[PDB]
Amino acid sequence: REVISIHIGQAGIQVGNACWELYCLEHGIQPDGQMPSGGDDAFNTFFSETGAGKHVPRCIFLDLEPTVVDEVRTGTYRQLFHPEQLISGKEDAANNFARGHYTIGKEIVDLALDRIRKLADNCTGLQGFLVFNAVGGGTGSGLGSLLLERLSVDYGKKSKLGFTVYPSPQVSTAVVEPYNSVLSTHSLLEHTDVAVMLDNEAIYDICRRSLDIERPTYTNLNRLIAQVISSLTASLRFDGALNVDITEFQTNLVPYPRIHFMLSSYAPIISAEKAYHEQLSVAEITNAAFEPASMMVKCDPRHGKYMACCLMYRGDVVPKDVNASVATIKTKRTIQFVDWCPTGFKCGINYQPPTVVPGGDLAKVQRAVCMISNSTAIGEIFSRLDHKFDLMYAKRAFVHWYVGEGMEEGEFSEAREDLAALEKDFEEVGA
Amino acid sequence: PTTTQKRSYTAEGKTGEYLVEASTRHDLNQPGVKGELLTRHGRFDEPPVQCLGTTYQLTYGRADGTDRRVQSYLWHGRKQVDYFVPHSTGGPSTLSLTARKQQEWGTQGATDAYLTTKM
Amino acid sequence: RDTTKYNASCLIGNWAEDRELQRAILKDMLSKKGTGTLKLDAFRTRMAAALSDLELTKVADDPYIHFGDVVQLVHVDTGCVLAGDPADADTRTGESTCAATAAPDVRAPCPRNSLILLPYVPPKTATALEPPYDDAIVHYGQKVRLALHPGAAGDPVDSGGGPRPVCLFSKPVSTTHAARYSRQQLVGFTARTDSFDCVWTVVTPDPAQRAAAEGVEVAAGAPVLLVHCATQKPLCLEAARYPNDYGVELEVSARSALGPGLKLAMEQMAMGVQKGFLPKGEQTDNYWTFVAGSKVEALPPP
Amino acid sequence: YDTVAANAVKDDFKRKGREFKERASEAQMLESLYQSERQKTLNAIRAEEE
Amino acid sequence: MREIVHIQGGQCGNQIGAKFWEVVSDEHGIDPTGTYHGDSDLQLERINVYFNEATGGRYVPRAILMDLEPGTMDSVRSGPYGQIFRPDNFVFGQTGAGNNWAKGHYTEGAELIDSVLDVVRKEAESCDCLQGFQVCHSLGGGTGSGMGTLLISKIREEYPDRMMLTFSVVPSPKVSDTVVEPYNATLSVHQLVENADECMVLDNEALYDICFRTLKLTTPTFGDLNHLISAVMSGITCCLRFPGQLNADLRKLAVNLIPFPRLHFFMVGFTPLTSRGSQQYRALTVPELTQQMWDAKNMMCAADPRHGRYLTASALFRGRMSTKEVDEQMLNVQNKNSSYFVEWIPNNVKSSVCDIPPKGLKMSATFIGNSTAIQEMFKRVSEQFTAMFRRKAFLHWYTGEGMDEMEFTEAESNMNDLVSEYQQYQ
Amino acid sequence: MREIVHIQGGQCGNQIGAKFWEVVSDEHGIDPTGTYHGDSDLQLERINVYFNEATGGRYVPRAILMDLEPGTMDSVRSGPYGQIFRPDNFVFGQTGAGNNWAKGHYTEGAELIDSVLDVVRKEAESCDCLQGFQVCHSLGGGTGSGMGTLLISKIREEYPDRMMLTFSVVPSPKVSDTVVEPYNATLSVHQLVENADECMVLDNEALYDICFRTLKLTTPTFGDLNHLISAVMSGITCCLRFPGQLNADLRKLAVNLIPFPRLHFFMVGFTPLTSRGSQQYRALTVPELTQQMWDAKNMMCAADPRHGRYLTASALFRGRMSTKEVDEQMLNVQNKNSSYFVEWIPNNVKSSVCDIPPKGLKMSATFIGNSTAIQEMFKRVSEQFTAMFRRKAFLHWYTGEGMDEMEFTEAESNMNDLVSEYQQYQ
Ligand SMILES: Nc1nc2c(ncn2[C@@H]2O[C@H](COP(=O)(O)OP(=O)(O)OP(=O)(O)O)[C@@H](O)[C@H]2O)c(=O)[nH]1
Ligand SMILES: Nc1nc2c(ncn2[C@@H]2O[C@H](COP(=O)(O)OP(=O)(O)O)[C@@H](O)[C@H]2O)c(=O)[nH]1
Ligand SMILES: Nc1nc2c(ncn2[C@@H]2O[C@H](COP(=O)(O)OP(=O)(O)O)[C@@H](O)[C@H]2O)c(=O)[nH]1
Ligand SMILES: [Mg+2]
Repeated sequence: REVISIHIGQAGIQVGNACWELYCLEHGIQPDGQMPSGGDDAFNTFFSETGAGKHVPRCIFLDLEPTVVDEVRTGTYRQLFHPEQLISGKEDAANNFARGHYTIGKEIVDLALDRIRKLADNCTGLQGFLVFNAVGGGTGSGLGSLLLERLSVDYGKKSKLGFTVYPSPQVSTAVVEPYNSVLSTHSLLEHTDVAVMLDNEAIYDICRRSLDIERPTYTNLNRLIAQVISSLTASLRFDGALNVDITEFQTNLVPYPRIHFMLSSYAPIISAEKAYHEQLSVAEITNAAFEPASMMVKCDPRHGKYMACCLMYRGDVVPKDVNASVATIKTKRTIQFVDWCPTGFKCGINYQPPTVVPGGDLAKVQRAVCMISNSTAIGEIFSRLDHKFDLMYAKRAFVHWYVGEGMEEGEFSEAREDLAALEKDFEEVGA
Repeated sequence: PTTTQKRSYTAEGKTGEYLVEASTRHDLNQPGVKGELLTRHGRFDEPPVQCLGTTYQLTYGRADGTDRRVQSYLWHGRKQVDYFVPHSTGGPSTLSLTARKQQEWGTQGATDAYLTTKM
Repeated sequence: RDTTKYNASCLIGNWAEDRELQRAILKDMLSKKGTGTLKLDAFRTRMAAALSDLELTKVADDPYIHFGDVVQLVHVDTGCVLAGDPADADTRTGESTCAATAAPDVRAPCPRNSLILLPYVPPKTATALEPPYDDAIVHYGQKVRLALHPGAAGDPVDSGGGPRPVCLFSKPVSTTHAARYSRQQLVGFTARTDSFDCVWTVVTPDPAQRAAAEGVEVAAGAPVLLVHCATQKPLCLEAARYPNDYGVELEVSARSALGPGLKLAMEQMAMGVQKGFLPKGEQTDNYWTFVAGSKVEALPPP
Repeated sequence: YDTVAANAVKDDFKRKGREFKERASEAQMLESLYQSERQKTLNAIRAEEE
Repeated sequence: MREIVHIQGGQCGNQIGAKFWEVVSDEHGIDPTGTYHGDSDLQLERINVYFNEATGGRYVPRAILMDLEPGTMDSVRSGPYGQIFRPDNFVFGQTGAGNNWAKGHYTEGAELIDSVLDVVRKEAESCDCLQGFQVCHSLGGGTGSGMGTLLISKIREEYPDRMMLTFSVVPSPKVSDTVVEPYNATLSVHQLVENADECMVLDNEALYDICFRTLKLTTPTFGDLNHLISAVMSGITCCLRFPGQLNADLRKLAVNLIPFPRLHFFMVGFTPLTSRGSQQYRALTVPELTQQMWDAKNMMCAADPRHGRYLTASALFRGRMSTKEVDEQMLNVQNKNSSYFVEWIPNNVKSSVCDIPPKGLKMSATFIGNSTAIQEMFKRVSEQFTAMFRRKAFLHWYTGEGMDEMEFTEAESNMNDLVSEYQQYQ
Repeated sequence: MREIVHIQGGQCGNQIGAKFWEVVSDEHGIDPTGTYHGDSDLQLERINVYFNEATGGRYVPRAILMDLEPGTMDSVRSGPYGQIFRPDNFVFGQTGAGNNWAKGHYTEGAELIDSVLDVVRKEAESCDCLQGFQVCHSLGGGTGSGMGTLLISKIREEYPDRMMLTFSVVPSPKVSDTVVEPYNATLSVHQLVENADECMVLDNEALYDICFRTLKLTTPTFGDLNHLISAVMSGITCCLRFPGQLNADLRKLAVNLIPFPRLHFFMVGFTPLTSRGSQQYRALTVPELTQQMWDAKNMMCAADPRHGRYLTASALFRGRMSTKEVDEQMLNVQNKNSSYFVEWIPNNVKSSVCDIPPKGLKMSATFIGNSTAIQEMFKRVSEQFTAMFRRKAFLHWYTGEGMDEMEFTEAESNMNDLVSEYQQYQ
């Protein structure tokens, strides 16, 4: 069983830069490509083995500006990544969905695809793809969606776990991110299967409150995102008491073919001294995984009702106490669940406790919980974005850029009304 | 001044011994106690009390040397008789079957290839 | 609700119950320790017997290796003396075969590492003219079998090599008998020493030299080939990892490590040229050297 | 089928590893008992020398 | 002579089977290498029921292990008593269903079931006189429930005369692992009411509070639960393996317990189970065993039997005991609580005695009761199923593989009709 | 006494023959130095069937290696077992044929056949009472098939009363080496049906299939397939070389398997074939051999016999066996699957038992079935020959050599009516 990862844009590949550091640490691979000194297959799902003592990752970095990519090529992991896997266009998409979806995509995506095909060929028991992108930008939005379309028309039945960095309501680093987010969602809808949102305001607040770091950069955000990804692939990687594979999220968390948008949370986010302070048990972390002060997307689930929840546990955890904790959760009334789904939990347990990266801010914990939940707070989020989209669209601002790249008002209108239909659908199922 | 990515990802924290320290493989063993020790009844300094005698072989065959009574071999609440209930009947009268099948396993193990059946 | 947990020493919650469960667990380990039937101490005595200080002997002063002394066998290219554990023999109904490998980490003279040369006497049925040697010294082209020092139990004897000896053997590649990790003749230490398979020959490596050096005393440090005399195939290092208990060794098997450089055997055979009468030279992994013993001590006869 | 064979080798590797881990785990408990009694006699010595 | 073919399905089935073959191998004294090293010959005469002489004392089990993920197969071949299973008996797919009954019954079964049928065939004609089949699996999973019930259906249409025991765990709401527990459980039980001969309902909730209250553990992990189920399975089969004063085989138990062809869902218990701090407190006598046996906190199902009536019951005693004390104890527990038993069947209790208690114990007993409080468990599942289907929730993952909606309607009708007839006979 | 002369043609023939002589020399214990060193005197009594005493027990094999490229002969003399063949028996051309049947049958046979006929006639008249000749060769190559068929022609012209086996590998479309496979195969088959006594069809497709499914091998090089084919060839001639309870030589097997003089294309299987990880977990019983022997995926040809009817079948057993279980197992497999056997011949299964097992084994078997499923293979080849000959591809390397077009028409017509008469007798 193997899984491959693709990183698109400027955010996706920095996230991957953290993620692969974490993976090499967890499987004990030196940054130059080999273990120091057998017969362990635990690494096989993420790193292929070649020649004599050389492990090359199964991921494809791709971006349209060569800057960050050859920055990786000059970084610490030069011998690690395959020379071909890093793929770099000559000029960016520049916050322009049409530019990243029609102009440069048409020449970069074919190379990316005939490359990922050889990756899948060398693979044997492919679980599926997992993609890392941000919809606020141009590259990851446009060519992201383009490669998603073509991956779906090539394979289709293989699941596509998509980790997408949505824009925050008040914190904004762009201007046309409403347009771009809408246009990306319009295809994310019917091409992604399990789409997990990761904001930035929520993670900023997490690093402010729990890790009590006051002036954080993107490095810390990406580090804990990598923590989450590794915590949800630990079940494929290692042998636990109750493992859950990639298809389980597709089965237990997507009740209707157009409702797949998951709030994610991780616990416990604890620094060094507070590790000594606190007595880590299961009830308090299972509780901590449910407050809005620990969700990776800034929204209030108190206004929404849950559809399904999935709980990956890592470390010295037995089913007894997790069962007791989720029973306490179900009998509490501060949170609520959709009446029609009467059993909305799915546990999964893996034995290995999460690792810690030297120089990181997280401490060595005995056990950890990664919660992936479904709700209607996301239906609230999409309306909040829709409002600011139509505000700009009413005056046709910034549209001349897209229509000069080649598109027209038709896509804008149809994506707007699709988001409206999706709003109606969420308000209907939260019945 | 250096680039932010290189200020964060370096080689000092890795590859010396910390990889060995972080490849613990704590997921492997996770030892349980045992199965038998949960259900065993009796003192734990002694081997488990295996009863390998049935009422027929005990009474009709009179496996125990002293033929006292039919109901003496049954388990009662009282220590007056519980002391003298026999647990195992050791003898060739039982071990005849293993004698036979061990002779068979021996002749299976030790065989000559060049022995025509006729001769 | 949920409350904090505590150590067994403090009395709180069901302290009595967890403490008692632990009491019984530990009592089991103690009883087994008294008996001596734990996995731990099961193979500690085996380690004591299999790895003990051993001194190699020579029967005479001369440098050439002699029949009946305790010798080592080591690969010239990479050291890694050859040694077969008496334990972990393959389990079948009629098989007493025991696997033998090449240990890189353990090269010090040990009971299991040591080989003891036994003279092979041909039966009456065998139809093989043999050069007659009177002296006790071993030469080239002479049939020889190799047993190993008793690492399981017993005491060494001049030619018996313990009460039951196990000698080096190898059987051709059938469906039953094949090396575990590669597809060549397996090499083990069978207990049926009198079978012809156990006989070996020591031949000089260079193809041209051997005919001229047909019968000459063999020295200690000289590199030589061990060829199975029933299959005429040399002994080789398989270069495959082998996971037995003492360490991660290398597989040892019998293949003819030939460089794929063709020789015009047929044309040269028709022509009758001298160069025709020669087997292709073997590769560097076939070379083995005997390590003799400095001190002089004859082993006790059976 | 080829992958099945490839796994058939690693299974033997795992068997040997697990044996070794268990034989070390027992000595771990032995040393725990040893250290408990050693600390007992240590405090006994510290008490009487005062 | 009389042969039991054991089948293990899914992760739950594989792990339970592992502990099961550990305990059985202990009882017959065969060492984890695979050779006989016991003492008496009471063990040797009845190993053909569970093993086969290979050659030279090599006794290998007559088991078939099947799943879809290699994770279970690695955990099976890791632990001790993992070297005795025949390598040809590891029929094993590669994709993995993962909580999808349709993938477990229409897609993956369609290429795996033929191969496991080849192995099951070859295994069934290798022995002469089958007593029947014994299969341990789950109902919430995909590769155990769907694949197992498909195999159950296939073998029940090929060998219609042999017995069949199904040890199936059932989902509970308080201890609920997956989200589609109802969508899988109802379809599986809908297959079991027409293919299985009798089912022994297990669940994790009853096993947990047993390990809390009676056994008094701290962390009752899965290894201990699997051993409790292992003790139960060995206790139910002891009658074939050992001589006793009153033998009672599987079919003898089935006819004494099944009054009607659709009333074959049992609840099971095991005795004695006491805390290790209180072992020496209790004597080993039939009254003490019986009081623990008929208690509601010793059933291995989440159904208070005092919420209904017992139709029939059975008690398998092991150990040198007196039959008068056995029968008088059954008479007292039936006459005292006479309201809890049905009126139109006299002598609702079947009993049996064998002479060999399990190793480590002096005397044991196994309870098997066909009660009508099991409809409370099926109502508990069916009410959740009616919730999800009405909204057609989670349904497209099922319908997009070969299943349609009326299959779910049939499962509703069967469950509603089954709990109707249990409520009828109350 | 009764003698067998060996003849190998082509690259496939040379490498099969090399492994074959390695196995037979092993069975009689003679080392590649040329000297007997075995223990039991049962092995001396029947080596004249294969060897000749030269000087001091030097036993050289009674074989003739022929080909046109020295590359195979260098591989023969390179390794072990290269010093036992007499240098005079290395009859050896120097030009080369290269997948051209015309070269191998008209232009290169013209100058090689004088030398091989001299060698074979000298090596045949050297021993007194021939049993027959044996040929191993391929049907894809040129110097194997071309020279092979021409030699068969001249030999049957000279010595008509002696028997003649031909182990021929036919090329499969799934494992297809060369391009002129049909043009060689059909012309060789048209020659074999008129001159060969009986032929035993091997195929690399079924051999690879066996080393994957049954043997569970990692890297099946040609050494393994050569070992399997050799195991077949030792099994077919076992009864000459060792005393048994019911002897059956080649002429006895030919008369009991060839009902009509053109129906002499047998199919072959071998038993037992189990992985070394699955060798300890099995017993050795005659049903254990029969189950695998009559299995469909165990034949060494690319024809499932379940698509046809067994005309006749033969079983050669080795080892100290019980004749009763041998006969009744043959009877049961004959009576149960009564559809796969022809009607107008009762007792279709000739059987024989020898008392010496193959080395390293306890008890083995060898299957030789004359079925009407072989016409699947001949159709599978003949349709490709028609596909090429319709548009004259590759034709000129044949036509411009002496061969004409009518040779192709007769080859196809004889191919066609052979398949038609096989289909008629089904
Ligand atoms: N959390 C997090 N977000 C990032 C990171 N890098 C970029 N982003 C987000 O990415 C969004 C813009 O998209 P970018 O990835 O920067 O650029 P792009 O997607 O390649 O599109 P172009 O700039 O047109 O090429 C910003 O809103 C950032 O919030 C990162 O390292 N961590
Ligand atoms: N009693 C017990 N139950 C188990 C064990 N392992 C898993 N389970 C149960 O199996 C159920 C899920 O089954 P699942 O693994 O999805 O079955 P599968 O995927 O089809 O093989 C859960 O409710 C667990 O409680 C075990 O070792 N013992
Ligand atoms: N089983 C087996 N088949 C072989 C061997 N060598 C060649 N072949 C097959 O023989 C066919 C070609 O034979 P070829 O070498 O052309 O015969 P030649 O040219 O007449 O000597 C190919 O399909 C090969 O697969 C071998 O050693 N064993
Ligand atoms: Mg960018």
